[PDB]
Amino acid sequence: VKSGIAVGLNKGKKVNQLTPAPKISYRKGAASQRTTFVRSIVKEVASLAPYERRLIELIRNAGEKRARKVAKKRLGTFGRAKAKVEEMNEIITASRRH
Amino acid sequence: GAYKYLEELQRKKQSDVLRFLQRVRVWEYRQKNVIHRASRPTRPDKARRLGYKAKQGFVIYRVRVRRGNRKRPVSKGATYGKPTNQGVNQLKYQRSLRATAEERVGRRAANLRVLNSYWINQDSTYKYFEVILVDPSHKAIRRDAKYNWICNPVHKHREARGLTATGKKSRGINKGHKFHNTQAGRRKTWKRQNTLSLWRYR
Amino acid sequence: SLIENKKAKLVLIANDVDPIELVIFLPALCKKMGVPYAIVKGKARLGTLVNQKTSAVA
Amino acid sequence: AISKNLPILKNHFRKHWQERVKVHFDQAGKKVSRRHARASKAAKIAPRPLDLLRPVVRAPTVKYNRKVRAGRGFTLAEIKAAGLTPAYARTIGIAVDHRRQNRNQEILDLNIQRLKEYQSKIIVFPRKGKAPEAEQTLSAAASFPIVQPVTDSETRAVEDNGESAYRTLRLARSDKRYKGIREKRAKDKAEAEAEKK
Amino acid sequence: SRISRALKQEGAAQKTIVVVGTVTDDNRIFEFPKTTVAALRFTAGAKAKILKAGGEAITLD
Amino acid sequence: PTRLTKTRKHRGHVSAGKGRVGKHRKHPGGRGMAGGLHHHRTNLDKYHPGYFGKVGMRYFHKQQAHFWKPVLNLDKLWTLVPEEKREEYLKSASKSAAPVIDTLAAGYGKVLGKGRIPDVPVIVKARFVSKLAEEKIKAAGGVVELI
Repeated sequence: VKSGIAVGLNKGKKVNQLTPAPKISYRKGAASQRTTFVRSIVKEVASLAPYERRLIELIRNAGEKRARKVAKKRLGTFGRAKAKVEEMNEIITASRRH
Repeated sequence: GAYKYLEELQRKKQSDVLRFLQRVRVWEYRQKNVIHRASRPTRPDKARRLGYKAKQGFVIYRVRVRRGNRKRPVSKGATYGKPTNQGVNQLKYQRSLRATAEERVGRRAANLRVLNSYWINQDSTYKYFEVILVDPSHKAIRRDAKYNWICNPVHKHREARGLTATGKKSRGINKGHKFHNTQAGRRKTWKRQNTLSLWRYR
Repeated sequence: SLIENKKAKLVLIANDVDPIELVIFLPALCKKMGVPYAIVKGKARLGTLVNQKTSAVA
Repeated sequence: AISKNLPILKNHFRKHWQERVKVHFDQAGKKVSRRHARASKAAKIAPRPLDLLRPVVRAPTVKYNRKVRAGRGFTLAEIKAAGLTPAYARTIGIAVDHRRQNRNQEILDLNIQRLKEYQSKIIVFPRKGKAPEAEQTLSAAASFPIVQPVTDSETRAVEDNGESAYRTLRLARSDKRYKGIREKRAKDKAEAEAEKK
Repeated sequence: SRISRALKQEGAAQKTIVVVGTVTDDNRIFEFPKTTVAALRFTAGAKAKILKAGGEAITLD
Repeated sequence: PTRLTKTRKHRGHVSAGKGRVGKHRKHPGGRGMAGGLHHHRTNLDKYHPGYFGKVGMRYFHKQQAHFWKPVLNLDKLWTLVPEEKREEYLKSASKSAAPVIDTLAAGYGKVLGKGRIPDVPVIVKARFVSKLAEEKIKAAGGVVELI
């Protein structure tokens, strides 16, 4: 929404805004039956990576803070260490736990 | 669909199975020639994404390149000149290793036309590249319009000019704000913007 | 794909495939989708039953 | 080097510029070759115009938003509403531009009418046989110019309700700064700690 | 505009304003009074802006 | 014109008007702004100041459009009203029928109050205003609409 002036938070000119339909591309981050399933096959082959194994053994020990601080190094961004250490937890708790 | 597995398998590269199949293969190629003909592409997916087809005229050539930096040749380190350019050692040939592989097989297989290439393996000494090549002389290509383009004379040594994929990255040719200083072409934009342009009426 | 759709009653898999990865999964796949498979000798042999040189699967 | 109260000229001729000097003597004779090649199009093309019909679009930015302008092409919204396909729009010389999207009903109407006036004013030659020509108009932009829209009232009512534009703009500015601190000052004091209380 | 000021001087509202230079149009003023003005050159703005009032654009001859 | 240039007139005279002690050597003061801090500081401490060092913050990728806002003075203001249709308005708008001035469309941002408009009301439309500019329009009779 637009505040109807040059300066402000919402800013600027008032219009009949809506709507552009969501272009097909935008999507992508639907996993979709195929990719998940194939990935779920290729999770049962061929084990974890050697840092991912270092991860869940390190997660069972002093397992957070230390894990993300390692996975930031053995990945790149801290932003992806979130994803991976979070992913590890789900590989810990799904298979081994329960 | 076999490919989406292989596609999404290969990405697991420190995987127990791949690391085995890596170490075993990096032997096969270490013992073979430096530029030897692969009977069929050992990442058939990777291949066929990069315009490989299993039909006559298409080829795959493996090739090996030495890893590591370029040594500035200069006798004895005697660069001669402004200490800026005394740098001999930590010096990094701007075309990739991928490309150099594509290039080396290009000159070997002069009749072939590189189309793309893709990484296979590496080690200490070497990176390994499977290079896909195509025969514009050969007819299966020249007729069928999907490939036929590659037979034109403006694709003679695409690898050398940097019209390969690696080439275009290494030339620094994306769209956007992060690639001004090369976009049309590095030496082009320069030679456009390092020109005095004078009209009739000034 | 035929295995992916549960339609295969039985699959056979050549144990010699140079890009070994071409096949590796099929066991894991046939397991997941409840197909009985049997890794059998010769991509050569499957070729003859199906009139190709090789065949990798059948 | 240097001199009397004389301004600091920054000139760029320390490189070998005199190699890369380009003087457009051509200019005048290039024009000819453009006029001549535009004509050679027009004969080659024959009845059609040289230009595809292009849409109206509001330029970007603060500096230019007030202006309207001719964009690339027409969108798969504006065409679909005007009652044809992008595939076919191209055959009749309407510039389709897939990658533009449509967040303003008062621009679309500008376009949709523009397409409706185009599809009107043109005739299509049947593919089968007869081609009854009515000369060529060389440009679409000639026959379909980008006349700027209407925010108009010559005389109009005046209503001094004591808002104070300065005070409004000033305030609006204020709020935009202090939203961020004030929304954190909600989490402090009035929430979290008061929620604990 | 300036010309106008030089008229609004005391005991000079009817004097003939001799400029020797251009007389340029000025749209900051509005009510430019009815007057004679000799100038070397007027602009088509200022010649009209004088003549609209009932004034007289003259030249130095 | 070469005839008219002064070098023709010098012909004969030995030194081309460059003197004989001082010679006219090539770059006897360095080049193009050199010795700014050294042997030209004299000239750079008259005639320039400010000419070394870096006052003020940076702006990476300063696009010259967020910094648009071209001013319009209230004196000028009326010029944006059409030439023919002006005679009429400036002598009687009389409220509720005032000639709207879209300064934006006329290519201006801030209306910004230098001169002194007449008592005729206006209805200005503009992206910004000076406090005073408004004050001068309100007291005249019109208003500033924002946009």
